[PDB]
Amino acid sequence: SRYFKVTACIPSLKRVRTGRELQNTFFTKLVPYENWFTEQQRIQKAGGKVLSVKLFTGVQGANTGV
Amino acid sequence: MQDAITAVINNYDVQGKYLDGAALDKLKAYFTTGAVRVRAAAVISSNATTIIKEAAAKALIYSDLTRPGGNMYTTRRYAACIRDMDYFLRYATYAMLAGDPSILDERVLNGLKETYNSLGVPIAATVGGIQAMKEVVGGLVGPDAAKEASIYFDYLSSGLS
Amino acid sequence: MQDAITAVINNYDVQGKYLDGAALDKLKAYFTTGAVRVRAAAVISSNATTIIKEAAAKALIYSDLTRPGGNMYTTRRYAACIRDMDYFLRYATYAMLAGDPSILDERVLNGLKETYNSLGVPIAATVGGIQAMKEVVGGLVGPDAAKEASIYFDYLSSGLS
Amino acid sequence: MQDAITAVINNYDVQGKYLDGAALDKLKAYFTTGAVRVRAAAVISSNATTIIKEAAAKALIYSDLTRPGGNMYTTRRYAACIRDMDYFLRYATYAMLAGDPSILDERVLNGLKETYNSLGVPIAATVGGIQAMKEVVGGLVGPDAAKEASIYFDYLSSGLS
Amino acid sequence: MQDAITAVINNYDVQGKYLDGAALDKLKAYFTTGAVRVRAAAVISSNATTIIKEAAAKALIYSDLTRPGGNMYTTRRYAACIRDMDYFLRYATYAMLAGDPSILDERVLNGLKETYNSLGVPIAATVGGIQAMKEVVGGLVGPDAAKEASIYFDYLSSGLS
Amino acid sequence: SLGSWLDAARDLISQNDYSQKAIEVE
Amino acid sequence: SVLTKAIVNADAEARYLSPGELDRIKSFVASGERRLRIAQTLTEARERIVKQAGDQLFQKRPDVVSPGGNAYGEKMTALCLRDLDYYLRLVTYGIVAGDVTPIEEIGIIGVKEMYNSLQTPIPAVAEGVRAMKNVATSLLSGDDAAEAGFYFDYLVGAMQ
Amino acid sequence: SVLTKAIVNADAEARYLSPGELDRIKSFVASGERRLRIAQTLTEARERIVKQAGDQLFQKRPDVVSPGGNAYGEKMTALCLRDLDYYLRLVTYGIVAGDVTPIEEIGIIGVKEMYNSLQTPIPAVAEGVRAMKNVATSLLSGDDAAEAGFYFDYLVGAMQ
Amino acid sequence: SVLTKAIVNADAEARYLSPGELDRIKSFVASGERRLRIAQTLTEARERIVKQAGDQLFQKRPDVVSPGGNAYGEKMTALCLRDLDYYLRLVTYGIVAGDVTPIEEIGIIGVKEMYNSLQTPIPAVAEGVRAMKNVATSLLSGDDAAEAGFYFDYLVGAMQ
Amino acid sequence: SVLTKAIVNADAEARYLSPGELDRIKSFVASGERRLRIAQTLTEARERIVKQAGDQLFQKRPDVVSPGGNAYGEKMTALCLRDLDYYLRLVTYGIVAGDVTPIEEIGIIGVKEMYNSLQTPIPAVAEGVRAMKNVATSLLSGDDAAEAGFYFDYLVGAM
Amino acid sequence: DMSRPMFLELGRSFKGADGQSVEVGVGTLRRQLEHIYRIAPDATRSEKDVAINAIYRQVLDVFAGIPPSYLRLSEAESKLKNNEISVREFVRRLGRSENYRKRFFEPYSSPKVVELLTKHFLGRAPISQQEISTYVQILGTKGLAAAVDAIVESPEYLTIFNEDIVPYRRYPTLPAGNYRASVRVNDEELISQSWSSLSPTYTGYQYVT
Ligand SMILES: *[C@H](C)[C@H]1/C(=C/c2[nH]c(/C=C3N=C(/C=C4\NC(=O)C(CC)=C4C)C(C)=C\3CCC(=O)O)c(CCC(=O)O)c2C)NC(=O)[C@@H]1C
Ligand SMILES: *[C@H](C)[C@H]1/C(=C/c2[nH]c(/C=C3N=C(/C=C4\NC(=O)C(CC)=C4C)C(C)=C\3CCC(=O)O)c(CCC(=O)O)c2C)NC(=O)[C@@H]1C
Ligand SMILES: *[C@H](C)[C@H]1/C(=C/c2[nH]c(/C=C3N=C(/C=C4\NC(=O)C(CC)=C4C)C(C)=C\3CCC(=O)O)c(CCC(=O)O)c2C)NC(=O)[C@@H]1C
Ligand SMILES: *[C@H](C)[C@H]1/C(=C/c2[nH]c(/C=C3N=C(/C=C4\NC(=O)C(CC)=C4C)C(C)=C\3CCC(=O)O)c(CCC(=O)O)c2C)NC(=O)[C@@H]1C
Ligand SMILES: *[C@H](C)[C@H]1/C(=C/c2[nH]c(/C=C3N=C(/C=C4\NC(=O)C(CC)=C4C)C(C)=C\3CCC(=O)O)c(CCC(=O)O)c2C)NC(=O)[C@@H]1C
Ligand SMILES: *[C@H](C)[C@H]1/C(=C/c2[nH]c(/C=C3N=C(/C=C4\NC(=O)C(CC)=C4C)C(C)=C\3CCC(=O)O)c(CCC(=O)O)c2C)NC(=O)[C@@H]1C
Ligand SMILES: *[C@H](C)[C@H]1/C(=C/c2[nH]c(/C=C3N=C(/C=C4\NC(=O)C(CC)=C4C)C(C)=C\3CCC(=O)O)c(CCC(=O)O)c2C)NC(=O)[C@@H]1C
Ligand SMILES: *[C@H](C)[C@H]1/C(=C/c2[nH]c(/C=C3N=C(/C=C4\NC(=O)C(CC)=C4C)C(C)=C\3CCC(=O)O)c(CCC(=O)O)c2C)NC(=O)[C@@H]1C
Ligand SMILES: *[C@H](C)[C@H]1/C(=C/c2[nH]c(/C=C3N=C(/C=C4\NC(=O)C(CC)=C4C)C(C)=C\3CCC(=O)O)c(CCC(=O)O)c2C)NC(=O)[C@@H]1C
Repeated sequence: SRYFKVTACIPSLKRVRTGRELQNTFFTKLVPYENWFTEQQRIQKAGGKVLSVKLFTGVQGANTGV
Repeated sequence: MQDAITAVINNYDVQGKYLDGAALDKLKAYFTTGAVRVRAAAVISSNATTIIKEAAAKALIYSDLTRPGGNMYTTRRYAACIRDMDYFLRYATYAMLAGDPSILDERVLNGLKETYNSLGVPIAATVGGIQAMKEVVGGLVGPDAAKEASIYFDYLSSGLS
Repeated sequence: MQDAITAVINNYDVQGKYLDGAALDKLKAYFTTGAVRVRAAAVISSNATTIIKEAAAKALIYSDLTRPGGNMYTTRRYAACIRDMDYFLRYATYAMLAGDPSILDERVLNGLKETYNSLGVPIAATVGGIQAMKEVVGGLVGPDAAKEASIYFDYLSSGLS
Repeated sequence: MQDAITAVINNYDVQGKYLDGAALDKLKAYFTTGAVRVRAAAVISSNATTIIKEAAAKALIYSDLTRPGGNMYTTRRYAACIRDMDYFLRYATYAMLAGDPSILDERVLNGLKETYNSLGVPIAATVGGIQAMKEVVGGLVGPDAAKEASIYFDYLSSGLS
Repeated sequence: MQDAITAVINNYDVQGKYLDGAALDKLKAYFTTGAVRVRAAAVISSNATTIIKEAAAKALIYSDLTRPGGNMYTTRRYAACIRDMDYFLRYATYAMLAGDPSILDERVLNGLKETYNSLGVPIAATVGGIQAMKEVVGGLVGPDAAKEASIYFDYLSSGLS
Repeated sequence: SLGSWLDAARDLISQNDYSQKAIEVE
Repeated sequence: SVLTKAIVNADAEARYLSPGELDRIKSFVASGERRLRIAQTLTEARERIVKQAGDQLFQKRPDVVSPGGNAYGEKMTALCLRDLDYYLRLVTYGIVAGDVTPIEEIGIIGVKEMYNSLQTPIPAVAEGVRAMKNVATSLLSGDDAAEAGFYFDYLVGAMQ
Repeated sequence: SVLTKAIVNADAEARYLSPGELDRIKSFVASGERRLRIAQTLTEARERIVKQAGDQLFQKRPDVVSPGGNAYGEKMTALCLRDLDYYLRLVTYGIVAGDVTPIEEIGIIGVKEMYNSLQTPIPAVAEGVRAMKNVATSLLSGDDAAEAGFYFDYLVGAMQ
Repeated sequence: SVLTKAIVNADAEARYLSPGELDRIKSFVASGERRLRIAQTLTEARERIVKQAGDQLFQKRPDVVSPGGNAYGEKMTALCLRDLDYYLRLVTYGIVAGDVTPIEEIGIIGVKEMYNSLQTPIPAVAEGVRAMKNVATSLLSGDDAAEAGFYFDYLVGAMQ
Repeated sequence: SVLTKAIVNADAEARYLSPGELDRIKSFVASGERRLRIAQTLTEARERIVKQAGDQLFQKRPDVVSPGGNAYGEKMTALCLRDLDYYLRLVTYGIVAGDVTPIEEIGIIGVKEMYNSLQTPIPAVAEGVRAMKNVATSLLSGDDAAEAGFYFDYLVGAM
Repeated sequence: DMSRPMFLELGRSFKGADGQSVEVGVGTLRRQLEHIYRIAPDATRSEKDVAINAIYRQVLDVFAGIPPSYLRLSEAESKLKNNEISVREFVRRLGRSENYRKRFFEPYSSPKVVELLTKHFLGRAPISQQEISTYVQILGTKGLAAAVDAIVESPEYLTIFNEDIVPYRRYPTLPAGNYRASVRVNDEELISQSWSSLSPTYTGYQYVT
């Protein structure tokens, strides 16, 4: 299955948290393709910015094996 | 995101200025157009499916895109493309109500380009599809609203290109 | 993380060497310092809120940052800034007990610059606030403790800048 | 939850009946009351913290409950009690706007007795605290509002007991 | 959970009493026992695997339970049984250090009987296995320690039955 | 190189033969 | 209703109702008397609206009233009209509530799945609702008609 | 703003704006002209409102303007007035927006934590805002004053 | 207690108690006799400690014992002293336990919320505890005082 | 170490060190000089501890050092001794740290996997550590011996 | 009591014994049995492995708290130790795993399957029958995996744990009835069914002779 590598930065604008939230704030991660559309939306609603997207695994424009 | 009203407020808040006559005039300009926008939004929402069908017919399908080797070949990819069309329409409607394009930047344009580049989605065709939606919408909404609606579609298209 | 005792052990383990007198002397040095460090840590914890208030008064507040259009403007941003100050103080205290700067690199320093740049938080001002805290801390802890305390504050500041 | 308007609609929908004049009269009744209720709700929200303080002073504090061994002894338990008070006040306000007691049954009243019994919270004292809040609220809201406010408070109290 | 020291404190806190000599005597009693308990706990931890093996040999294995149809038949069930034995041993050790059986009631004994009944795990045999562990432990720890150790094992067995 | 082990190990093998003891249950 | 929706959002936030949300309730209670009148008008004209809308729909789409089509035959045609009546009743409920929440549970959730089992074509159903709107709008006053339009449009949007 | 809030709820449900939500937008744009007038009145009288409210607060609570108190001394008293001015500006923004969203982001989130560092007493601050409401109400027309009151009340509730 | 804390850490790791953790338990049991003596001293001098600390606190902050202040009036002043007595009792429990767990569950969790309802100023409360420490230190031996200091400091840290 | 463990718990709870946590640091640093002495003794007598324990092990398990056995041959025998030396060094690290973190990362996590591949019998490596304990304990004072014993026992437990 | 200083008299307790203690309502234990775990890239393997073990023990209900090797998933663990995936993405992989499906989906009925989902990820009992119905409709129309994806994607999930925190047992209390329910699901509903169908145990042979 295809996988995306994604970097994003997310701010907490509704509340101020005491515990260390750095891992949540800047998070490079690998996302299954079928999950990414939801995960992009989520970052956008939070008012995070998506710094980078690359397709780690899978071939562009492949009809099968996807 | 920000709308017309909050755009003014934020601009004054950073200066720490109380709202003045100039500010008040801008706000008044929005308030007077508001009722028209609401009517336009209702029209688009009710005709949303039709708008996307018409726009695809005019700009995407019956083409090499839908034929083997094309990006919108396979049911899977056709479905993905008309899914994206639906969001563009919905977000443009939100922008038109808001009277601000910020939401388009925050929740549509951001990371769309990068995703599209990795996929290889053809930008010109997409922009063509956005432009096609614009043309369709203009008819339905009428004189009151057509100009206002159009600018947000144009904003989306220019962002991709 | 790593502490002074473990740092010696790790260095000998990569060599494969059994612990030797020279190594033992470094360990012994830490053990004498340790009692002082514990006393210093208790002082800092009890006076933590005061330390932050004094340091903010010295550098951050009554400034352009607090005034509209500044990063520390708005209650949400003010609160976030004093939260970060508290983090720096707490981690410096942890490092001082540990006798090693590693924990600062592992938790505080890692990713901070990039996050700050996206947020728009001004690094120079933050550094200034850390330096202010150090001076205040120095007074509370007393001179012997202060030297040890200072290096960790300096380590944070250099990392951020 | 269900409100007065929806309650009428639901009753007609199970019958399958179109809305009739008799139904319309019930709806009309709510609409006259509505303006008063909105004003009352705003009063309660602004004075909420004070209402709880006064009610605690009247019933809960300066008592055996606060004294050691009492269920409101310890800061943890004191804080939990005033948290529950706040919930009751908030939900009663919601019910008063809605004009229906159903929401209290669905959200507050369901499982409360059993939970309290396992905790060892004394129900009678809690009821007393609710009654105290009602009296304080009655004063703030004013007489016309008070009658409407009282029924929802009474509904909570009866449910708990 | 509660330990011996905290149990005294809790009893005095409900009274609201400051600690008195009689209370101090109970605390003093624990402090003398403490050194023995620590030594016992280390013995048990080092010999834990052996203790379980010996106890299984004494009660569980070479039996109808291990033979087909028996609960401890199949490798999956055998492994589950020795897993549970290890849990009981670890918690008994914790209880012995604490000097209170409360922890056993909270984590070990909660819902266990009912779960066992639904699973079809035989309670009597389990109890037998706990008693077997106790005997083995008694030998390892030595007599003074054994008396203390025994009560916690007995507490588990009584709970299960 | 484990040179110290190499000489000590052969020294141990020469001083005593393990090939007769047989395991003891003890 | 407007009320229900506002309370629910506040409860999720665990806050008292916002000044803006309170204002919306005030506006709604003022509007209510007018809304009741609009609903009554539609209720009185209901039998006429349904019949006229039916005719338009069948003219707009021959297929539904054809041997292949689902509506074909008397029983089926009656059912199609019954459905139109149901949707009109829902619209009236919506107008008085000021929100589609009541409408949505009864009519819009699971509608696709229900129609797909029946094999009724969804776009035709939407056309019937559009037809009903046109008839209803003519009976209503212009201001009233706009209000009523939104509720009709929501239905058409949901069945799409 | 009203607009922002409506859009955000729709986006979360991934739906077009409800008929009820659309109606609320319509009502707000009609109200807007009146709202602008209310805001202008307060802006003109701002210097007076702040000054008078400060007076009353200090009269109600001698302590804040006393050697123990935070407000004590000229500089401190000025800062306390500056704070009142900030909150008044926020309220005006709120009235034109029709929601506390603008107010809330700038002034109500993290406010407890900020004041706790400063050591300023929160209940006194709330009193200052109450004071400001009373002054503002007198200048405003009765209907206008009620609208303005809600926004003032929200602040007082948040700073508690 | 030390014991409780050690067991809890082991449970989380799902392990038997580590050699290091066992050593910590050993140290605590050795220290216990000294700890009991320290606690007894403070218990005997309790009435004096509370009274002297109260006086110092009232000198430090005139306001609390003033018409504006919460402590004002006989009953209120008594209650403020009662609170100081409660905190002293908790400290003694803490010293024997060797950890603040006893202190924390009875007195530091929800303390902010409780005091905020009462409207008592938290920083003044902290000052009273600091005062109590100074009195207690004088009665205690220097080594004993250091031990006692930590527990007093924790309270001050927890509520400030 | 003791330090690392205390700090890690505090950081997770996002708090300064408890009085209890501080006390444990104080106790540990007082014990430091004694701990260093225990480690030094064992370091000095390393060759003896390994060798005498090795001899006992070969007596206890003749088979391993037999033509059938895995350990058979001088090279193999050397490796078994080398392993014992490694484990002894680890123990000393543990003693000075006052906890197992160093020991655990270097020598126990993944240990099951490695020996199983080699086919060396672990139900016997533990015995070798027991053996080492007996020798090492005889070179220490009673109080020192007990302290050292805990760390040896931990190893035996971990395998 | 006169002659007694008032501050002493106000603290006195008349009830004495037969009064409630600190471990009475919620109690001291459930708090402090809750550890937030965050994996740090820098963290030592011994620190990382304690957090990984906690994941296994919350999501697969490994009471003993140390996963048996067959239960482990190694490739995911290596990506987690490399910091190529987040704790959230590791938890998603576990639920899509076959061990999840055999232990928790296949033996149970869909309504119980949902209860176990919320417990395993989310830490709580299901909030409402409406919550149960949505997840049951996911299970029936789409996978077990699609239901696993929904909870992790859910807003509740993202507020309490986000991407860094390993899930924990949390007994909410915010919605009504949830505190009771969440005590019953985390404290009394030990698992009571066997995952495997084969070799059913015979009732007798209770005593060992
Ligand atoms: C014939 C059984 C039914 C029918 C067909 C019909 N199709 C279209 C248009 C398109 N059909 C496709 C289908 C595919 N493209 C793919 O990639 C795949 C998967 C391999 C399929 C099956 C596409 C993409 C189109 C779009 C136009 C194009 O060819 O690019 C039409 C015309 C659509 C219109 O609206 O004019 C028709 C009529 N219609 C029926 O009624 C039959 C039952
Ligand atoms: C249609 C006009 C054109 C087209 C579309 C197309 N898109 C994808 C895949 C994705 N689209 C997105 C985009 C978004 N992410 C967001 O946050 C938003 C804003 C709401 C959008 C619109 C994403 C994330 C994906 C990838 C994941 C997913 O499929 O959901 C495809 C599929 C590409 C593939 O190879 O699988 C297609 C075809 N491409 C065309 O040909 C049209 C011109
Ligand atoms: C007056 C009603 C009370 C009072 C106020 C007071 N404030 C300060 C100092 C500051 N106040 C603020 C507040 C804000 N910054 C913001 O962004 C906002 C939201 C828009 C507010 C409300 C700030 C940042 C400061 C710090 C100084 C600075 O602004 O640079 C003081 C000064 C006291 C001190 O500095 O210690 C005072 C007195 N004090 C009272 O007691 C009154 C009840
Ligand atoms: C104060 C001296 C300066 C200041 C700070 C500031 N920070 C933020 C936002 C964040 N700060 C951090 C930093 C950390 N989080 C961590 O986990 C760690 C390591 C333990 C650090 C140091 C993070 C991650 C955020 C984002 C989310 C959060 O609240 O944690 C802000 C707010 C910016 C925004 O718009 O979100 C501010 C103001 N800024 C200044 O001007 C001071 C000089
Ligand atoms: C023979 C190849 C090796 C060997 C075997 C051996 N086994 C035991 C004891 C037991 N073995 C079992 C195993 C099973 N129970 C099951 O349910 C299954 C799967 C269906 C198996 C394989 C059991 C339960 C026992 C315990 C005793 C009992 O049966 O109740 C022993 C005896 C050890 C003892 O001390 O009891 C032995 C020797 N041992 C070897 O070394 C051979 C290589
Ligand atoms: C061993 C002496 C006896 C034995 C044990 C046995 N247990 C199971 C299954 C379970 N064991 C438990 C027990 C616990 N779970 C908990 O949460 C706690 C307390 C906190 C305990 C102690 C549980 C819940 C199970 C079920 C699921 C699981 O294995 O995790 C079995 C296997 C039953 C099966 O059919 O799989 C066995 C064999 N049984 C005997 O025959 C011995 C007498
Ligand atoms: C004295 C330093 C400060 C002060 C105190 C004060 N407290 C109250 C009232 C109460 N205090 C408590 C506190 C506790 N209950 C607990 O469980 C604990 C921990 C063991 C504490 C410390 C309680 C419960 C009350 C409520 C009344 C009652 O006891 O039933 C008052 C009077 C109440 C009022 O608000 O008038 C006061 C004055 N006030 C200050 O400002 C001093 C700095
Ligand atoms: C105050 C008037 C009385 C009082 C209250 C009290 N409650 C608890 C503990 C709990 N309270 C609740 C109750 C609710 N949860 C809900 O969802 C609702 C409906 C909206 C209510 C009212 C719950 C579930 C708990 C337990 C979990 C929690 O703490 O959040 C306590 C404390 C018990 C404890 O050990 O902390 C107390 C003291 N008791 C009194 O003394 C007053 C008469
Ligand atoms: C063995 C021939 C050589 C060797 C290997 C080695 N690898 C690591 C650490 C990692 N190995 C990988 C690689 C993979 N993870 C996967 O999932 C896959 C694909 C299926 C591979 C091949 C990863 C990701 C790691 C890093 C994190 C982890 O531990 O999982 C090490 C350990 C380094 C450390 O200290 O952690 C080693 C030793 N190195 C050699 O010496 C051999 C030449």
